[PDB]
Parts: sequence; C-alpha cells; structure tokens
Amino acid sequence: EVGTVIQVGDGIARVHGLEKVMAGELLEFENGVMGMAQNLEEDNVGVVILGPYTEIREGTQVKRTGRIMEVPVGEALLGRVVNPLGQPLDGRGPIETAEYRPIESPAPGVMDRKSVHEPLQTGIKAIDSMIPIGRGQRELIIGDRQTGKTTIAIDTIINQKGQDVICIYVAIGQKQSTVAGVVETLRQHDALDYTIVVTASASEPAPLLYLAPYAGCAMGEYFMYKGKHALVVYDDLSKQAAAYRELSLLLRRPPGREAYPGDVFYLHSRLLERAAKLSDEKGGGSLTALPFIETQAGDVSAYIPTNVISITDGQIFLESDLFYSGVRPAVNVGISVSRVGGAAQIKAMKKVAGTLRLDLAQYRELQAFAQFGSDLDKATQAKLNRGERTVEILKQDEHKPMPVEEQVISIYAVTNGFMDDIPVEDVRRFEEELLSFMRANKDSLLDHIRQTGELPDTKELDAAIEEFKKGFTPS
Amino acid sequence: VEVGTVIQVGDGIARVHGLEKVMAGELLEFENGVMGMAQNLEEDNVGVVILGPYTEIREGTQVKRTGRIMEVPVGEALLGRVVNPLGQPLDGRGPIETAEYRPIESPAPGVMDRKSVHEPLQTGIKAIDSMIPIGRGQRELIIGDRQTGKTTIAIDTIINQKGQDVICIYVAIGQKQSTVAGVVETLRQHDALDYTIVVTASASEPAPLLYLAPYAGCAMGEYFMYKGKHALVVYDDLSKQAAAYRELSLLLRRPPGREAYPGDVFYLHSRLLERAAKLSDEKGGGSLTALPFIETQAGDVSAYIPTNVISITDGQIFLESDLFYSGVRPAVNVGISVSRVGGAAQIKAMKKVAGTLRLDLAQYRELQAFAQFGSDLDKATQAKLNRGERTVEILKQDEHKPMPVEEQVISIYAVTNGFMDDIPVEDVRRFEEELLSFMRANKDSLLDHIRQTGELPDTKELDAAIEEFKKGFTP
Amino acid sequence: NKGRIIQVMGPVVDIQFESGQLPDIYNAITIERPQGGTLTVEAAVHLGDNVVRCVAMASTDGLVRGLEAVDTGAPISVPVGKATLGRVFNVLGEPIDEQGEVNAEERHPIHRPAPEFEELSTADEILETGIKVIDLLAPYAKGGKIGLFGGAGVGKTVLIQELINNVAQEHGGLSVFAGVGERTREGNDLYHEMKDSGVISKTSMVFGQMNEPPGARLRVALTGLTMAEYFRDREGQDVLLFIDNIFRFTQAGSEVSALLGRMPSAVGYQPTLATEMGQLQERITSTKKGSITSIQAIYVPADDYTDPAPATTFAHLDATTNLERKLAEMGIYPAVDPLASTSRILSPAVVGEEHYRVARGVQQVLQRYNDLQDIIAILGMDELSDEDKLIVARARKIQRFLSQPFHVAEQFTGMPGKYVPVKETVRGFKEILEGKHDNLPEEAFYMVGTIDEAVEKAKKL
Ligand SMILES: Nc1ncnc2c1ncn2[C@@H]1O[C@H](COP(=O)(O)OP(=O)(O)O)[C@@H](O)[C@H]1O
Ligand SMILES: Nc1ncnc2c1ncn2[C@@H]1O[C@H](COP(=O)(O)OP(=O)(O)O)[C@@H](O)[C@H]1O
Ligand SMILES: Nc1ncnc2c1ncn2[C@@H]1O[C@H](COP(=O)(O)OP(=O)(O)O)[C@@H](O)[C@H]1O
Ligand SMILES: [Mg+2]
Ligand SMILES: [Mg+2]
Repeated sequence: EVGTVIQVGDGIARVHGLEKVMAGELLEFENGVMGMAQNLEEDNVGVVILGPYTEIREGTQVKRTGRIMEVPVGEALLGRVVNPLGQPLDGRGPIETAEYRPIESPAPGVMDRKSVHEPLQTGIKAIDSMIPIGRGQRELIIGDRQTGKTTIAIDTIINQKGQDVICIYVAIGQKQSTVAGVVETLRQHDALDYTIVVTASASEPAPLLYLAPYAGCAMGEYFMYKGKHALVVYDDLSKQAAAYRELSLLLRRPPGREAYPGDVFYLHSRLLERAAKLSDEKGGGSLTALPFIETQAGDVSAYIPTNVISITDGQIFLESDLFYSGVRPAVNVGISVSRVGGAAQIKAMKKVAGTLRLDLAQYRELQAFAQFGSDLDKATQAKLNRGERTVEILKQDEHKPMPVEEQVISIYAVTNGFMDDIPVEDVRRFEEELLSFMRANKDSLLDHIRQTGELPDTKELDAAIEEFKKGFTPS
Repeated sequence: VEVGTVIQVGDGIARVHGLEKVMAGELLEFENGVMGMAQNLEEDNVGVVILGPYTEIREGTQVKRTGRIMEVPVGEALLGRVVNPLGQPLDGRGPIETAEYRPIESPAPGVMDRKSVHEPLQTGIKAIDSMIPIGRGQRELIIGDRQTGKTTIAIDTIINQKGQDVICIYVAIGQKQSTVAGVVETLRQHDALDYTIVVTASASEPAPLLYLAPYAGCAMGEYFMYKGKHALVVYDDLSKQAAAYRELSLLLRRPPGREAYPGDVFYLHSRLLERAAKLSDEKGGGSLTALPFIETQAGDVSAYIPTNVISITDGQIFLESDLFYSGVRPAVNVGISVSRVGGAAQIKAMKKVAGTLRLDLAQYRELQAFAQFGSDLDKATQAKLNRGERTVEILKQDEHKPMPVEEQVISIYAVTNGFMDDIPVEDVRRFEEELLSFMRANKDSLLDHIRQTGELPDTKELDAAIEEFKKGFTP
Repeated sequence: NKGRIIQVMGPVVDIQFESGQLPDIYNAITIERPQGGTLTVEAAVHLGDNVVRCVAMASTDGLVRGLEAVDTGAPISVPVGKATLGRVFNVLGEPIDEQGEVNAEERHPIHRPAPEFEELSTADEILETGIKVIDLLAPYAKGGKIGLFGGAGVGKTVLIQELINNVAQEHGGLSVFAGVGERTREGNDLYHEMKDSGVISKTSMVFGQMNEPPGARLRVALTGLTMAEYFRDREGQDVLLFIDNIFRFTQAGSEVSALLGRMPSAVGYQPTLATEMGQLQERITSTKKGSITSIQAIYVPADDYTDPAPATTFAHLDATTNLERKLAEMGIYPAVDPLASTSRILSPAVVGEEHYRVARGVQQVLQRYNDLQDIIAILGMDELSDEDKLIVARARKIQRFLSQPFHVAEQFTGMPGKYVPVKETVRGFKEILEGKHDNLPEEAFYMVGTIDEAVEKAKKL
C-alpha cells in the first residue's frame, strides 16, 4: 500500500498510487515524516506534509497507515509536551497509550447538552466576579499583543490545582522560548501533572499550526466523554487562521476579506462547538474553551475577531491604555461580557458582584469629569471615591490566584464601604492584611462559603471586618 | 547563427522556435533588419521583445542570433547630441563618430572600490544645497506629483555645472517628444548643451526602449567615471520605466504582484542606481551622481514603486503642490526631505551657516500655529516667527537662475544672523538680489575667500560689509 | 549529480535532472557561466517531470538553455568560527573585502530547524549592556529580539558598535552584522567606521546589497545567523546579531513569492509571511549553551504599525530602543527616548523589585516634566507647585545622568568611555530620586558613568 511523489512545493505534494486511501487518512513518508490525504483526485492524491519537508522530493515513497487523522489520547499525555501529531517534544521518551481519538469529530448535538451551571474559577477577581466562566462555556480572550492574555490562562490552569479539572494549553504560532517558559511556570506551581501541552511553534510548517487546536480539542474531548471535566486554551486562533490562509492560498483557493478563504469562519466554529456541557444522560462531563484573538490597535471589528466573537459565549477584552497605566489585569469592563453569567457563579459571589460591572462602567465614564475635587456635587464625589477603591481591589498580581471565598470577602468589604475611610494607596495592603486575618482568626466564616456557596451572616461578617480594622495602621 | 522561426507575434512580442544556443539578454536580428532581445528562455520557444516596428514580423519570419549582449556607443562624441537608448542620433546632425562602446548591463563598483562621498555637487538651488546637500557619487531621489517642479530642478542643476567640469546626462523616459525638444532648447539657451548628453525613449517608442533608456544613460556616464572624471545622470522618470518593464513582463506572462508589477521590479531600479558611485583613489577617484525621478499620484509616497526607489537612494527631495501654489518655489518640503550624506557633501562655510537655518526653520514650523495671533505672543516667539518668514523668503528662488555657493553662503549668513530682521518681509528677496550685486561689484575679496578656502571670511569684516550695504537700501 | 537548464525567466531558473536524483528543496546548485564565473542557485519547487524551479542568487544574464548544473547536495553552506571575524561576506559565504580566502575549518548550511524544546533556557535572563538608559528602562533579554527605531543621524551605527564593544569587553561574546538590503556606499562607510573604532575584530559582517536579486536579500540574514549560531552553540557565548533592515528581508520574501507564482495574501504580501519570519526568528533564541540576542532595524510601511510586515515582526520583539533626534540635538547621547523605549523584561520577576521601582520612579518624573514643558514655557516657574518644582529639578538631573560617553566615541569626543553595570545604574538613579544629590549642579550628571563620577565632577565646577 505504497505511493510515489509526482510533485512537491511549499509543504504540499501530489502523490501517484495509494488507490485505496481514505479522505483524511494519515500517511507516512519514506523518512518518518507524517502527512495527510486531503484531495482524492482521479488518479493522484493531494497530500499536506505535517513536518519538515526538505528531504521530501519527487520519487519519495508514501505508505498508508489505514487510520483517519488521529492523535494519541488519555492519561499518558498529562505532564507531557507534544506536537499536534502527539509526538513528545520534551525528550522524556514515548507516550505509552492504547487509546486514540480523531482530530475531526462531530460536536455534541442539540439534545446532548445541558445549560452551563457549574463554575470554572479562574482565581482572578476581575473575571470570576464580572465575567464569570462556567464548565462547558467558550469565553474569548481578546486584546492587543502584551495586554496580559497568556497570563490569564496560565493563572487559570494553576487555579485548577485540586479541582479535578484536566487542562490543555495549545500553543499555536508562539515563540518556542515562551512555551518553554510556560511549562516551567506550571512545574513550579505544581500544575503540570494535570496539564497537557500541545505546541506548533512559529518555525513549524503551516499545516501543524492549522491542526494544533483540533489536536488539543480531541485530547480534552476524551475526558469530557468519560464524564470528567476539561479546560482547553487556544493561544492563539489569530495565528491558526493566518496559517490556514497560507495553506488555502498555496492550494489557490479564492481569497476574500483580508485574503482569508470563505471557510475561515467554519474553521473556528467547528472547533469551538466541540467544547460543551453534556447532558446527565451523556455523562455530565464538560470541555471549557478559552480561545485567544490578537487584535491590531484594539480593532475588534476586524474580520477574524468578529468571527470568533460571534462564535463564543462572551469575551474578555484587554485594553492597552489600562494595562500600561497599571490596571492589571486590564479588563475593559464596558465591552467584556459572559453570556452564561450568574449561572456560572456561587450564590455568594452573585450577590456581592451583582451590579459590579455596571458600577465600574459608570465609574470609568464619570472619571473623565473628575477634576473638580471638593467643587463637584457630593453624589458624584462618593461614586468616584468608591470607584477608585474597587479598582484597586480588582488589580491583582501575576501568578497569584485567589480562592473564591477570599474574593467574596474582599469584594464584600469594598462594596459595603469598609474601605471608604482608608487611603486609596493603602487599599491593596488592607486587603492582603484583611485576608491573612480572616484565614488565621475567622476561618469559620470563610469555610461557610466553601461548603454552602452562600454568604455567612452579614452581621457577623461586618463585625469581623470592623474587628480587623482596629488593628490596621494607615499612612 | 543556426536561425530561428517565429511561432507567434503580437503587441511587440514574438515567440520564436529554435535558437537553441541563445543567451539570456542576447541581441537578435529579424529577417528585415529590425532588432530584438531574448528575454524568456522557455522549454520550447524563446520570448523575444522587439526593439522596433513589428508589423512586418509574422509567423515564419526568421531570426538570427548575434552572439552579443546589448552595447551602446560612448564617449565625448555624444556631448551636445540627442540619441535614443541604442545610441542612434535623433537630432538629424549625422553620425556619432566614436570607436568606444560599453555594455548596457554592467556590474556596480563593489564595497572596496568606493570612497565615502565628500565632494559637493552644487545644484545652485539654496533650498537643496543648504538643507538637502547632494555630493559627487550620491543618489538623490526627486519625488512629487505632476507639476510640482521636478524637471526644472534637474535642468537648473545641469545649467549650474557650466565650467565645473561635470558631464551631464538627461535621460527622458516616456515623455512627450515635444517636451524633450523643449528641454534641449532650454539647455542650448543657457549654454549647457555642449557638456550634456540627451538620451530619449519617447512615449511612442516600444516598451523595451523605455526599459533600456536609463541603463544606456548610465553606461554613457560610467565611461567618464572610470576615466577619473565626474558625471551626473538624470532619469526622468523611473515611474514610466517601471510601467514599461511591467508591460513587457506581463506580455511574457511573468506572474504579477502588487499593482501588477513583477517580483524583480525592485531589482530593476536597484541595479541601475548602485552603478552610480564615488570611486576610491586607487580606482581613479571619478564619480557618477544620480538624480532619479518618481512621479507620485495624489502625494502617495507609500505606493509600491515610490517606496522601492526611496529605499534604494541616499535621500530624497519631496516636492508638494500645496507649497507650490502658496508661492514656495522651488516647492521643497524641507522637513520631510533628507540627504543621508549630509554635511560631508558641503563646503565648510555652508555647513556652518546652514546649521542655524535648520534650527531656525524647525522652530518656525512648530510655532507656525501661533502666526494668526500676531502681537498677542510673547516677544521670544514673535521674533522666531519673524526670522522664520524671512528665511522662507530667502529659500524661494526663481526658475533657471542658479546661484554660486559663495553667494548662497553670504545670503544665508545675512538672514540667519539677523541682518534682515529690520526689513519688511515683502522686501527680503529684492534685498538679497541688491546685496549680492553689491558684494560682487565692491566686496569680491570676501566672496573669493570662500571660493578658494571653502571657509567663511573673518566675521567682523563680513558684518561690516553687509551693514555698509544696508545704509544704501531703501524699503 | 547533474542537470540541464530548461528555462530562464528573470531570476528564476528551471533545471531538469535525471529520474532518481532530484536535489532536496533549499539545496544549492552551481552553474558555470559561459562568460566565466559561477552562478549559485537555490532549489524551491519540484514542478514534476524531474524539473526543479530554482531562485537565482545573482544575475541570470548570459545563461543559455542546456547548460550543465550541479547539485551541491546540501543548502547554501557558509564559513563559521574565528576565521569569519573581521571579514565581510556575501550571502554565499564568499568574502567580498578583497582579503583572500577564509581558512575556516567548517562550513555550515544556512537552512536549519529551530533549536529543540529540550535545549531551551526556561527563564528570562537580562543581558547587561553597560549602557545606563537601556539597562535601566528598556533592558535587553538574552534570547530576545530588540527593535531599533531611529532616523538619519541619531546614533544607530555608534550604538550598534558600542554594543559590539561592550558585549565583547565584559561578557566576552562576539557579534554579527547582517545588512539586508545594505546600500553599498553605506556598507563601505560601516566597514571603515568599525575598523577605526576597533570593533571590527569582534564582528563578522554579511551584506546582501540593494543591487542583488531577491533570493540573495531573502537569505543573507540566515548567513549571518548561521555564523552567530556557531559562536552560541560551540563556544557558549552570548552573541549579538544585528539586522538592518528586517523589513527588507520580508520584502525580498514577497518579491520571490511573486516570481514563484504564489497567490498573494493581505496587502500583497507572500502567503508564507508568518512562517518565513518564524524560521528566521525562532533560531534567534537562548539555549542552555548560550544566547543570541538580535537587534533589528524595522521599516514601517506608510507609518502603519498594523501592516502585515511590522505586525508579524512585532510578535517576536522583547524590547524596543527608540532613538529620537530631539534628544540628540540637546546633546543627550545615546539619544534613547526613555519614555518611548520599552522592554517585556522590565518587571519585578526578572530584574529585581528595586530595579523596577526605580525605573518606574524615573519614568514618572520624566513624564511629569514632559507634561509641564508647555506650562513652563508660557506661565514660568512660579506657577508650578513646590512638589512640581522639585520634580523638574530632578527630571533635569535624571535626563543628564541617562547620557553616557561611549568607548567607540573615544576618538571623536576625546573623553574616555564608560561601562556602567546594572547594580550601579540602579543605585545612581535611586539616589537622585531619593534627594541625595539635589545640591549638585546639573552639569555634574552630564556625560559621566557611575553616580560617584558625578560627585567627583561636581568638585571640578
Ligand atoms: N497581572 C499582572 N501583573 C503583573 N504583570 C503582568 C500581569 N499580567 C501580565 N503581566 C506581564 O505582562 C507581560 C505580557 O503579558 P502576557 O500575559 O504574556 O500578554 P500577551 O499574552 O497578551 O502577550 C508578561 O511578560 C507579564 O510578565
Ligand atoms: N522655481 C520655480 N519658480 C517658478 N516657476 C517654476 C519653478 N519651477 C517650475 N516652474 C514652472 O512650474 C511648472 C512645473 O514644471 P516642471 O519643472 O516640469 O515640474 P514637473 O517636472 O514636476 O511637472 C512649469 O510650468 C515651470 O515653468
Ligand atoms: N554617543 C555619541 N556621542 C557623541 N556623538 C555621537 C554619539 N552618537 C552619535 N554621535 C554623533 O552623531 C553623528 C551621526 O551618528 P551616526 O551613528 O552616523 O547615526 P546613523 O547611524 O543614524 O547615521 C556621529 O557621526 C557623531 O558625530
Ligand atoms: Mg501570549
Ligand atoms: Mg517633469
């Protein structure tokens, strides 16, 4: 079951023979490099090469594998770094697994799902309070370069420690140094043993960048269809779409807007629809997705960004002006949203956060007219003073995720006025000192929230904060 | 000879069977004496671009090799003559008596064959010689819309080489022939024709002649460079040359890119302009200075061909319509225009006085917003605006009236040291004309100092001589 | 391993080989010219019927159909190691400085995969330059890419030579300069400029000049990079690769794509824009053996930072160094914009907690001074608060202490150059912000190295 290469260029080959080959079949070239049968023509096969192609020429031989485009799957991948074919890049030897899963696969149909109702806590105040993610949700992370997108996903993965959630970080078109940095950060936070890392680095041929997200999807699907819960990150789909454009243009498929092919929407929509929350009958498992888009100069109305916005269940927009002014994470509250909303939140957080997004959106608008200190009417003065303090609470250092119970207390404190007599510069230290106090001395209150998901008795809570306040020295 | 036969003909292109041993770029002769050039060496034909009338060429007409790459006649016999790119006389004054020829394509001086540009090429245009100084061996782009004054800059520059022992070559690509006749007549009247060669591929000529015209002119100037003399070549313009090469490339079915130009359209201009250089002392010390032209459309300097030629040359002189129609003529945008060679191409006197002109105009251009607020402004900014409007008047300059560098240095010295601050803005240009006729008649010892030493005279003597003139000037 | 020329179409040559022996893609292929000399050519596409379409690295004028062409059996291979130092090469690794052959022991191929995942440094490491403005406010990182903005006459070449010098003096690493679309006149000037400052002996130079065909300009950067890879991998050095201009690499890519007949992508660029860039950029990285830091001049077409060329280049940058003429005109050298320049590794995680605090402090003071420039010019200094007058005082001292005499200007200034380590840079600016030198005159801080030299210069005034 052999074929010979008639023509090659730019990682695409036409192959004579392979009469019995399936459409979408995995193929192996003479030198061990894999390929994919894409076009079955009348007496030749269109083959996309999934690896280095300098040693492939006219005359090189190709073997069928008799298997549809697949990736190895299961528990053997946890803690490993692999490419989109499932081959280990970390140099810790082979991936011992008997289970495989196809890269293209149908999404759960209309009857196979249940409404998203279970939290996926990122550990990031801004997100878990205002833009809550749930298990089975697709939530776009979108923003310019260097606005803090990757750090959101890394922190989210780290915060799944002990939550029994399998994580998959797919790195499409990134610098490989960055990917090495990610695995090392996960190792140090003891988050690598429940995380699979798929990587098509910037130097890899376009077809690997194209496949990388589908491979990661299948790796997470495995856990979903066994009634477990997974999280997949595609970082980023902008580079995947560019790679699929390269491929489409090399095959001379007609270009449209920004030279992308007509099916570039379909590219992302099939991928992201495979993430879902299954029904009770189908096992109750979930695959949650965090696709990334990299905008240019904050242009969210561009072709690819609008495609992915119209696919997902909400978005987290990160804005450069906020980022470089020291609001980090730099969430644009006006544009960002979670279509799932309060359904993906514990009752305590839904209570304290209820109007938080709308309150800050109004703060940010009214902040433009804030030059009139002492002259401005007392209503708007108070709103600005509350606003600057809540902004300080929602600032959050990198790789420092917060438990939900501690977030609810911190947000409760600021929204009920307990920091109104404290200097704005002291708010962040006040929070750190408050929570170490609550952990050491008032753990019965924190524990109520972890068990019931409800707020404790508001009178007990008010007292406990005012107790802390009497031992706090401002500046 | 072996001979070949014409398979197909149309639009000044023939495809020819046979001629197996032909070189790429070889000169060919058709049966009826019309020449052609082998451009595309294909699997089963040769693409031949016809360098003359093609109505008498048909299917079956025979083609002979000559075994020769394109050459053109060269030397002192061309001075004062009007020729086409093949070196044939168009002025009807009979043959060009010369024994020396030179190849149209020729390698550029390599990295070790050169010396840093250090010798002025005085245009005679204050704006240019002071702010955007050209040197011997430099390539300086003249770029701007139609009717912004590009051709008159080059004509004035040629005229100013009278008695400077600099051979000039005006290459006219794609112009109307009446216009070219007008150019030669303007040169004749200013007694600049006897040191100037005129190459012309008029708009009616076949595309390959427009393509070759600049290379022919280049070779004609190279001859003088490689004998240790100094030449100046003007390509008016490369926009039309590139269009001609595109016509040719498209007729030969070479794949189009941006604006339908071929991939090698950058290479077309870069080969040409790199052949202009300043040779080392070992190689004879000669130079070829180049003034290529680009005609922009609606001031679009970011278009394909303009960006190519900007990235090739050693600076550029941008001309603007808004400036032209506001009375700033020559209409040089001084802020945006650039000489990468700079002070190295200037006599010490000019480098000194121009130092202050640049800083004066930079301050003027910033403060220009405040010019409708006359006498509301503090006295510091008032004076900066008054100095600015006066230096602008100095840099205005009549057409076909080049100035010696010694007279420029005095005029720029006068205005930059405040000697015109007492004088009405409307009188500045007459003040200059009257000052210089005074300096020529009465103070020639000061002017002569500059011609001999290249240095400023003693500033106290110079200040006195101007103030002497001032007392006989009536507003 | 022989072939016949079947077609010649500008810088594209189709060559027919015999059944079993077709050259690999990216292989070098030589053709002896009838006029004498060798034309090297690079295999690109396998068209079928045993034909390979190839991209020429020099002029195809004078070629004839049916000439013999020889597969070299590997990509373009280029001299590496100590024999490259002080020499000037073209894309093919042939010397163009007219100093005879290069007796190098090895020749490495210019096409090559990026370093394996296992080989990669897994933590960001600062690269100390010894230049105060850079180290403090926009530090260079060892694996990383640095984008070098600045017009004519602001100090680009002086800065690039001082980096070659200061990487060579203190860390003991070498440099490579790749002129991608180098103008021949400016190559000649840069040679002599480096010879006079003495940095030449620490630097290999590669020029793929404006008059060469697209193939040459596309691949010359790889030639330079291949030389730097040797010094990293086989002598464990921190190496500097300078590329001027990385846009012209991308532009040559689009030129060659056009001649291969490929359908254009957005804004007329080649469809392989991103991958071609990744294949260059991912090789510029820090491994366990050492580092290559790249310093890249970047053209921005139509001033549009969203244009596909700069947009794709920007994805790989760690840092920027923005040279501004305004500062050069004031006498602040190096003329690095201390607000516009940026680095991904100016973070507490990488430089210390103290470094970050100081650098942000410095930028806050400079930014405030910048805002008051208009107010001061009109309303005067009496209008400012006491807090602002103190900030303006310090800002002016800070602005001067960011200036620094260069070793490579030692001939022109006549003053000795200074290497200032990061610890000292941080300490100096910390003390100015703290108020410890509010009574030194401003000229004391101008053109000095350490804070101690400023205290010493005050005595002389
Ligand atoms: N919350 C934060 N606090 C401090 N620094 C941050 C934070 N988030 C991101 N950063 C820094 O900003 C830089 C860019 O963030 P990253 O998440 O990599 O953005 P992107 O992935 O969109 O390029 C990183 O080097 C990181 O150190
Ligand atoms: N410095 C000048 N002062 C006054 N008139 C000028 C000047 N330069 C050019 N002109 C006139 O302006 C027009 C511009 O022509 P030309 O020099 O051929 O510009 P272009 O080559 O850009 O079309 C002509 O009619 C010419 O007579
Ligand atoms: N650090 C410096 N100290 C003193 N003078 C400098 C410095 N940097 C640049 N210059 C001056 O500016 C001139 C132009 O700088 P250069 O390095 O040629 O810039 P570019 O590479 O942009 O052409 C130098 O020749 C020198 O006189
Ligand atoms: Mg990222
Ligand atoms: Mg004209």
